[PDB]
Amino acid sequence: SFPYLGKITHLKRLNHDTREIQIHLSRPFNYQSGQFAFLKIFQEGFESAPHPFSISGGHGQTLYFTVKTSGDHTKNIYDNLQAGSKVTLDRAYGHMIIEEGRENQVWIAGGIGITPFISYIREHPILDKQVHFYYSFRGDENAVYLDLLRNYAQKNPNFELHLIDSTKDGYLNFEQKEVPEHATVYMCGPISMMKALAKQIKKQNPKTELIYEGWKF
Ligand SMILES: Cc1cc2nc3c(=O)[nH]c(=O)nc-3n(C[C@H](O)[C@H](O)[C@H](O)COP(=O)(O)OP(=O)(O)OC[C@H]3O[C@@H](n4cnc5c(N)ncnc54)[C@H](O)[C@@H]3O)c2cc1C
Ligand SMILES: [Br-]
Ligand SMILES: [Br-]
Ligand SMILES: [Br-]
Ligand SMILES: [Br-]
Ligand SMILES: [Br-]
Ligand SMILES: [Br-]
Ligand SMILES: [Br-]
Ligand SMILES: [Br-]
Repeated sequence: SFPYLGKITHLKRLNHDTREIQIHLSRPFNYQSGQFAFLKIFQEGFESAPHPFSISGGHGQTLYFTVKTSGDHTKNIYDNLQAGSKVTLDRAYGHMIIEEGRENQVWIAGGIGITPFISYIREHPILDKQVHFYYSFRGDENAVYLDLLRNYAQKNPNFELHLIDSTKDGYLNFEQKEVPEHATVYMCGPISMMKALAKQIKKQNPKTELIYEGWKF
């Protein structure tokens, strides 16, 4: 096969350091919520090296990515990326597949780790599972998609949101927190957070299925 050629149709700054990219693809793309792709940007003043970003929405020929400023290239995306610029993508990657889990699920996002969960929400307007969603962010200035999450909970009573400001309450802690074996736990966020929560959940709940995707923030 060959790369997907895409054109950026929209850009939205969600907060002080996070920007959503909407792309239109040359042909239909296939992925499952929880997966990521390597994006190459073709714009003057940008490096064309590929960077992995979780897919945050879309179906058919539309794809969304949500990028948080974490260094030179992602700061350049926040300040200077333009609509109309073209990108290339290879295929979807990743083994975290949210749809494959049990009908009861616990989702845990740390900061920009919310992005695969946003794709699931966007692709399932009527939620088919019972979900407890723990979204932890460093202060109110670093939260994204709060209105979207509120709208989803209003439309789907089976979606239970738990917003955590880690600057007020400290990092999310699941020590001795019981998670039943009929639920699947999905997590995405900083690798430091994923490894601490995974040790806590595995020890208290050895029988509970736990799947996560982490990256060095
Ligand atoms: C599976 C996966 C999914 C991700 N999803 C998202 C997402 O939805 N939103 C988001 O904002 N960020 C996401 N990231 C992180 C993102 O790829 C990095 O923040 C970004 O590439 C850093 O580029 P930079 O030039 O700004 O920073 P740099 O100056 O390159 O910062 C260095 C750090 O950035 C990361 N990084 C740099 N280059 C790469 C690379 N080629 N491959 C992997 N990591 C790299 C590493 O953590 C590294 O320690 C994801 C990363 C992975 C691995
Ligand atoms: Br899916
Ligand atoms: Br779409
Ligand atoms: Br290419
Ligand atoms: Br893969
Ligand atoms: Br955050
Ligand atoms: Br929103
Ligand atoms: Br946290
Ligand atoms: Br980290």
